[PDB]
Amino acid sequence: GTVNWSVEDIVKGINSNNLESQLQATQAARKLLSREKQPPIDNIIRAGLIPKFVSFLGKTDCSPIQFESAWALTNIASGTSEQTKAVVDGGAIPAFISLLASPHAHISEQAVWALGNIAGDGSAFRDLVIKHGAIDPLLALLAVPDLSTLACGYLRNLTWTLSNLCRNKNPAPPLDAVEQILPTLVRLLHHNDPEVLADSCWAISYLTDGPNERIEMVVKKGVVPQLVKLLGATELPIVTPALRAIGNIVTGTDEQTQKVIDAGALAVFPSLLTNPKTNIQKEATWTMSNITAGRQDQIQQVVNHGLVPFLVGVLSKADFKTQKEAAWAITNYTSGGTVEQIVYLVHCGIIEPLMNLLSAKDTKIIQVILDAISNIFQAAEKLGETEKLSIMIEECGGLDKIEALQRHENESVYKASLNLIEKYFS
Amino acid sequence: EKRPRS
Amino acid sequence: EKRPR
Repeated sequence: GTVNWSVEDIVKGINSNNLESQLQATQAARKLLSREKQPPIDNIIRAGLIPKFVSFLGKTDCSPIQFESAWALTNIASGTSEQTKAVVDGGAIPAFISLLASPHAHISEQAVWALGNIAGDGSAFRDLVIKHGAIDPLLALLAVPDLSTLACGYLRNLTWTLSNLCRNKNPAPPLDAVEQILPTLVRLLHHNDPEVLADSCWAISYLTDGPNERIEMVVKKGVVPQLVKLLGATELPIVTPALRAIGNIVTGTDEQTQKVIDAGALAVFPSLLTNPKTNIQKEATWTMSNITAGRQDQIQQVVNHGLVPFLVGVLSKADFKTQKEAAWAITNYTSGGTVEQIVYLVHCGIIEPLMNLLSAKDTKIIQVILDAISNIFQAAEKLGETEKLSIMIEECGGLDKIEALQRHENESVYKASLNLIEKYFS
Repeated sequence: EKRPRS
Repeated sequence: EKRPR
């Protein structure tokens, strides 16, 4: 009899001051807010029901109305920022944190879920949830010798909520909160559930999306080898955040990049750079570009792993945004590499797919490619073989492209293209 | 990311 | 140089 109530009826029951009438109206609200097609969230809000739901969270004597109001508030909080804000403005945050200590597992889980929605709205609500003290009782729910004894859905909700506490920037989460959470994240990163693993990887990807000090906090916990293992998973929902995390780490120092290499990550990149999912290829190529921006011994490990032909591959055919990251990978390679490494790059066939991308109507990739050509010619000057490279570029139609580019519109495109022709084709 | 419970 | 995301 709690199916398809009007908002007016729900208000009538909740205002009745009959606890059981209130419980049935709250359950009716929960079923309303649980429907797929446009749940009347805003009408529930405007009816003034949120403070009453929040008050019901504290009725320890009537656990069913705690659960129903928690569920109703969870679904309101899952909406827009204004809808989440209505939940927070009703005082729900400390009331949900108190519910984390509920002896009923289905009620504390609902509190975990609700706080995940609130924290996931943005850094302000994330930090407000942290200021109200949510981290200690959340982590206490995971203080068991073996995570496998916890209910699967329960563990998945805790992991997801912890990942939202790690999420968002400007500002990033408080350093103290990250250090408090990280040891539990590391443990969840070794759990056997694919959804726990995915959300753990997402959390790590958030924490590594920042300056080197943030990256260092994660790398020092020793998780890179486990991230690399998850890089090789068959589940795309795991590979995607694992790769994002690895890519974030290699934006840091050369020493942090070396940990990724030392863990064996380059051996997975043959598959990643030919992955059928466009986003994986783009992220993997972007990651490669930040590795080819490292030291020469790191460029050398890219060579040793046979990854240069795979870079030639993505430059030759891929989604355009992937080809753009490949261009960056080549320019970084040629800027920091030895002469021998640059020679090997030409021997693997980089010139023709480089020239073909000068037809692209993207002015930045043109500058990137022109830079790489300059870098390759500079290595050819040290060998006295600029002529043979000029013939190569002409034979594949590149010279026609480069001098079409002297009539280009954007400044350093035409300056660089004249400098090439004046110096090597004249 | 936010998640409603259906 | 390195390019953050």
